[PDB]
Amino acid sequence: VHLTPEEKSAVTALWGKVNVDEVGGEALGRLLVVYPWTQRFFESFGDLSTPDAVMGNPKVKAHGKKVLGAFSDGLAHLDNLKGTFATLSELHADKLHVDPENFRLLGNVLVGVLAHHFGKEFTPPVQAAYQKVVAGVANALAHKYH
Amino acid sequence: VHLTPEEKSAVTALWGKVNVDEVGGEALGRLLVVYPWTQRFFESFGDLSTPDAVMGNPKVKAHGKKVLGAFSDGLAHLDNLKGTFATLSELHADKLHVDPENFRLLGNVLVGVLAHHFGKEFTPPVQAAYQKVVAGVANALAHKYH
Amino acid sequence: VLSPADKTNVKAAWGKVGAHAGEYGAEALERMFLSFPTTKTYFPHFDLSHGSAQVKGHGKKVADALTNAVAHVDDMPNALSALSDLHAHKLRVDPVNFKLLSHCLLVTLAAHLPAEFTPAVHASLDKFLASVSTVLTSKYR
Amino acid sequence: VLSPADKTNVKAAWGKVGAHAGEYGAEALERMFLSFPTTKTYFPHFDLSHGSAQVKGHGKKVADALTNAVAHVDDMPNALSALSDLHAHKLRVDPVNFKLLSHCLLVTLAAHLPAEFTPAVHASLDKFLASVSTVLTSKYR
Ligand code: HEM
Ligand code: HEM
Ligand code: HEM
Ligand code: HEM
Repeated sequence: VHLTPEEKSAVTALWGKVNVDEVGGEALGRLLVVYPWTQRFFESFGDLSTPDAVMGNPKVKAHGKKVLGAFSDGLAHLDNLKGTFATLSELHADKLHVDPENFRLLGNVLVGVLAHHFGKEFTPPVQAAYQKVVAGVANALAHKYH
Repeated sequence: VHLTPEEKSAVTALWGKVNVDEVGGEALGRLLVVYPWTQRFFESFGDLSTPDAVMGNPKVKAHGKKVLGAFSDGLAHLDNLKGTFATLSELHADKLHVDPENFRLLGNVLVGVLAHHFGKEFTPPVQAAYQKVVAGVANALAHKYH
Repeated sequence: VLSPADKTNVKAAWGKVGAHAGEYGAEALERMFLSFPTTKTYFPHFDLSHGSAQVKGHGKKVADALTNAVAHVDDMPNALSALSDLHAHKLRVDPVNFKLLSHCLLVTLAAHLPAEFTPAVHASLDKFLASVSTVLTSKYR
Repeated sequence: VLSPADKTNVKAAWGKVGAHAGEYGAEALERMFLSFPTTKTYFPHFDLSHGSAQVKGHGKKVADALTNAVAHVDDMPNALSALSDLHAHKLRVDPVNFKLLSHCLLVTLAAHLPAEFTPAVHASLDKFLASVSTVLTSKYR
């Protein structure tokens, strides 16, 4: 993706404060609450019936940390999202069969959680830089779909 | 875009049969009929009262022919749409104020007209290649939006 | 919402589809699969080669449901009730794909009905497909 | 449809916004213009600078309409009817943008409501904004 000095400094600096485990579990949990049809990929995770159930489900929390840990490694490679996510793309398309629309949904939800967590420090321009980032990531993960 | 040689040939072959004037007028007209909100830009063209009126308005048809003439021209540079359209991109964002969503609407109306015109020769693989071109033209046009 | 004129345009065109309903449905799906390959993520259990029995069957089920919808246009919510439930609780197809399939159904209609696919019909059909899409996604959350 | 729980959650969160409805409306616009620059094509006549009185003013109006919406959650279409007309026949904003503003309004509420923006409330608001967007785009065609 294309980020200005301004925007790159903003992303990296906020990321420095993120506890990937805590934020990853929240981002995944809210995804399955807010857009319930995404539960279709997590049948083996347990009871996902109500909000309280999703949020404190250990398999949800676990899976949240993994996804966000991978997302984190991508931030170190803002210049070549495509090659960084080439293997995972192939996994999602070929083995997991996940509609790439879900990557866009996650991205929006992660923006929300970062807003909720950070409050006023998550200003308009910061938002803006994160929006390019999650769209870049979503596009890099959808690249190998054929 | 990334069209294979066979895709490129399909597209150029069909385009060889198009009367640009006729199809330009038709695609623009159907744009204004099917999604009337796109009419917002054409208040100066006159009478857009009924489908019959849009279709028959000479201003619509003359605009249809200019729009499709630039499109036609772009098929000669499928390998460099962003370059080809950079200037029109700028004009559309900075002076015309056209939301790039209309580019996506026109492209899907365009495909419908090609299918209505060509019937069975517009096979599924042919549609797939025109789908990549229209998405590519809409993306090149939206490029200079800032 | 569908105008009374939209209702007429729809019955008119579909009437025309008639017995080919099932064949047009299979073709709409084939166009979808080639044009929009992320849609294939919803059928990993299907043989998606051209003319496969599975694609042909599903095509016919799709057309029947559209037929049912034309038949009961003034009562879609009731008439597609079961199908709203199925897509809502079991299939859970992201709503965006409905626009893709709608587009491909439109394309197929255009290719098959030269005389009937006027600008006014075109518009009524697009609204109709959009309405069907709305009903099928209405119980999602 | 908004469930009794959803109506409850919406009234509870919006309640909480109170008289900041306006400032929040403006920040939601600024978020929209910076995050999604195509949305600025609708306001070629505004100064979109940070702190713009025009944005503030427009933020307040949007905010007040949502206030009106909340109060009339059981009767939205009538309450927003003038607004539907306006957007359908004069402004003519492509439906797509409504998703974008909704996202930024949610973002603004999350940044302002640390205690109130639970997962449950988040889902109810999302559903309410989509419902507002549906009503506003209902007379488009
Ligand atoms: C958008 C950013 C995402 C990233 C970076 C990502 C990354 C990952 C990683 C690292 C794994 C573990 C795979 C391995 O064994 O190598 C995985 C698995 C998985 N992902 Fe994604 N993922 C993303 C989004 C999503 C989305 C939005 C969904 C669906 C809603 C999804 C569904 C799955 C599932 C179903 C698995 C396998 C879990 C299991 O084994 O049961 N992922 N992903
Ligand atoms: C394939 C997509 C399109 C192409 C290639 C395209 C091409 C052009 C061209 C070549 C011009 C004239 C530039 C000049 O005078 O130097 C133009 C002007 C214009 N375009 Fe686009 N256009 C596209 C889509 C659209 C769409 C979807 C709309 C809106 C509904 C639109 C609205 C306009 C307007 C309002 C003008 C100015 C007309 C005038 O002042 O007479 N265009 N376009
Ligand atoms: C106009 C919109 C649609 C209509 C009328 C519709 C209709 C149907 C019908 C009638 C069935 C079979 C029900 C039964 O067997 O009891 C079905 C199933 C299904 N639909 Fe939907 N469908 C629509 C859109 C979609 C879309 C957009 C997708 C995904 C890209 C989709 C994916 C599926 C799948 C995968 C099945 C199950 C197929 C099988 O396992 O036999 N549908 N749909
Ligand atoms: C939450 C959904 C929305 C609400 C409740 C809303 C509400 C309103 C209100 C109350 C007005 C002023 C009407 C009057 O003056 O009485 C307005 C005007 C307007 N709206 Fe919407 N709006 C929404 C979404 C949008 C979106 C998504 C856009 C485009 C990005 C848009 C573009 C505008 C424009 C350009 C104006 C006229 C501004 C002026 O020139 O004063 N609206 N809206």
